Amino acid sequence: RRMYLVSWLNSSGVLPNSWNEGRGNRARIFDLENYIRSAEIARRGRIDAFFLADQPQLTPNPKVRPEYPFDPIVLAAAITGRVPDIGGIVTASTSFSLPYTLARQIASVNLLSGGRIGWNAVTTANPAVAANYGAAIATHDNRYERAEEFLEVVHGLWNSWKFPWDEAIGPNPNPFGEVMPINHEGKYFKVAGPLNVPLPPYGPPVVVQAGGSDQGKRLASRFGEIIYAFLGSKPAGRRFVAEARAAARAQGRPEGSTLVLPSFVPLIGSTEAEVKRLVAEYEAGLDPAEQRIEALSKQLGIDLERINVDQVLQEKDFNLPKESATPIGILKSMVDVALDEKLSLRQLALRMRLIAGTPDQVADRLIDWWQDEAADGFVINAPLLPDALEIFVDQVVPILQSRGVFPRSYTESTLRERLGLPRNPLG
Amino acid sequence: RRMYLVSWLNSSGVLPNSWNEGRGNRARIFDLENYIRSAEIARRGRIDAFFLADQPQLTPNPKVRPEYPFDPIVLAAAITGRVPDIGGIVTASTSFSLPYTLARQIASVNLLSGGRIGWNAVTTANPAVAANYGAAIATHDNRYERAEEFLEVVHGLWNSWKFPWDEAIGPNPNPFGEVMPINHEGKYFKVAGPLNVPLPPYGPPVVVQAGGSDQGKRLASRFGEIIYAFLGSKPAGRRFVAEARAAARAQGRPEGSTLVLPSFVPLIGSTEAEVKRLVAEYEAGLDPAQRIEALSKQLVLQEKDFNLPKTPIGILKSMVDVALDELSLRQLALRMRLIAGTPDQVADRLIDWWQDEAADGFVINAPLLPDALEIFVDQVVPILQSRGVFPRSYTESTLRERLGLPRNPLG
Repeated sequence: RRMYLVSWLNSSGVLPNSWNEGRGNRARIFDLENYIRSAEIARRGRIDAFFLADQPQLTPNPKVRPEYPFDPIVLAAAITGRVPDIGGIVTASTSFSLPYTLARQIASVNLLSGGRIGWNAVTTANPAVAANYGAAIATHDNRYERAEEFLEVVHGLWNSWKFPWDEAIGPNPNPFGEVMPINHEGKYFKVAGPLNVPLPPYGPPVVVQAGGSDQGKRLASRFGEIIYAFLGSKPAGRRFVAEARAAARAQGRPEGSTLVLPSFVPLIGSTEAEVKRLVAEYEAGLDPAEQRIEALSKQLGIDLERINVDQVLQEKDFNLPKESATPIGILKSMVDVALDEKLSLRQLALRMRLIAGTPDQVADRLIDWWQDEAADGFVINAPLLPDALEIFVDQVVPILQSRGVFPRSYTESTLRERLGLPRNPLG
Repeated sequence: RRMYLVSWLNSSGVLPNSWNEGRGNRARIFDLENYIRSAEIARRGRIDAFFLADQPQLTPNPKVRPEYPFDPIVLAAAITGRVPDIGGIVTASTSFSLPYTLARQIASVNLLSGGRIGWNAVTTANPAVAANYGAAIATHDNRYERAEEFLEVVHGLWNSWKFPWDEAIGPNPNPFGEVMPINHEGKYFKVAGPLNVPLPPYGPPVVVQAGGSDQGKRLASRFGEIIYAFLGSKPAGRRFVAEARAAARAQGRPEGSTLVLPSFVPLIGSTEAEVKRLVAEYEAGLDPAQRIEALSKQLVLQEKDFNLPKTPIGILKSMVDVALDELSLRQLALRMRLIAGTPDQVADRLIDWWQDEAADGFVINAPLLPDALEIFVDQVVPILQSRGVFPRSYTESTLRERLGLPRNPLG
């Protein structure tokens, strides 16, 4: 067993002003070489795959870099056309996609890249997205019922053309191999098939899922092979992994069917000086930390007249509001984090946003989670691309490799095999 | 004025058994490198763009290699990520696409490649395609009604985000530039926009039209910057070109905004004798099956065999006229596609049609890829260049500027 790592690759970085950082050319998020540079950095680190989030809408907030400057399937095709080895995971919606088109486009990019592309299958709740397709958002339950049928159609399409890879030269009375339509007709979709992209011999594209709701957890137990998770408390991390594995097995899926990867933003400086400086820069890009810290203490009911912002918080210090404009589950997660990690309020305010530390501190935290099975690996969401991913790959990865928990080489050429997943995840 | 050239790049070649020819590995059509090699051959010859045909269906006819092994947008993105300079034209259907997604994918692959990607906007008549989308084929009329609304949506979307390419570094209170929804509502589509891909400083993706019907020519007069046409005879071609330029002018488009590219299949031999050898070989080639069985459906031969269905009847009867004034079905299909000769013969025919303005350029449809395109690039292109009608270098880096089209094609 070893740790898996995936690197967000969108746009200029996760921080909203990131496109004015580094060399400060906002137009680099529209340049393929901007993404080649980042993917080649991840490749040098042996990162298992890059990841592209996506929503088909523009949010032209002058203070926030656009997160989705390109269609992710197109971007992942151009990247992997150029950069070998590294996998890629692309987001596309089950709400506003045609299943035959999506099946065919993910299957094409997977096959064309040598088996390196997975699909983060999401549902759409953003009404700006739905308006670009002439629709409104469906309820939570219909979203997921549609997604479930969409995933059945897509898996059916992937399996509908089994081309004879071992009999592709010379006489063959059946050179197309096994071709079988799906003749699907359900509540949401009618699709005959077959797909015109053949199943590879190493299996279908890897399917990724992200969503903590019970309906999301159900979709994941049926179709998700990688699940992205919130980096909340380590105990809630272990709980979430155990419940993911149990839900998958309960559906009859093979053991080793599911990896859980908590996602987080590293703020890595080579020393405390640099860490303290970087944290000051990040906070100077936010409303005053005196403002932010008082905001947090109210949300958690911490009385800052009796409690210093630097003292280790205790259970008795919290008075969570019964109802609030902030979901109770978030508040309770913050309490679990503060108690599990023995934090002050000032520390908690930062820890909920990002993981600041030296390379050794980050590696120690990653290894701590990974070995206690609060994670099978992690999604690294660099605050600035490529610069902060370069720091992670140059200074954290080699620690992980010395520690014996992360590979120095690409020893599998397909994503499904690199991840140790079943060749036939549904059968 | 100079001649343009586009190379068809699908699968193993235009011929149905082409995946068994060459070195005979049928699985090469599923390998990115198969396409890299043909695109680099085309790039070495300064071909203006490769071209990808497409339909979203699989026909497992054991005699006919699969034409569409990959979604062409994905394939074009992969090729242009690896191969510089050469343009690319990808086919996607207005009948079974969502306009916002298609607008975004074409704009994305175009901008990612440095402006090298155009879109062949087509309709779908194949009932197997419609069945993969849970639908029945629409009437010809409705197909082009939907197409024309689709094209207006896509063009509005491409224009809906004008990022300030000149002010992307340093203080700017308006870093996104001009953003506007299209708020479109028509018969087929309701789309708000804006698109989340910005319009490039060099203009939107090139749009290609192929519809020969009367509704096809209307659509091309508004949106066709390239027209793929079947041109039977040189005078018919001259008339088609002159009519297409006039119809574009009438829609208020700039002068020099229209390119008409007929396609042909090259057959190149060193001697008249080898040309006969090769014409006989190709003659046994596409017999007897989606291209061949479709004209026998839309249609030695005699005046009694035909039953022209109640594509314009003019083209149909023009073909009946050619078969009667010479031809079998296996001889007529040959006649309709082939330009067979020595390198100098082939170059001369191409130059003849182009200097008389029967054509602005041509689509090269190689029987076997990459082999036959490699022959064309190695032996015909150099003749075209020394005659002075085809460039020796890539002097523009975007397809729009390479084709000499206007920066804002609508007006």
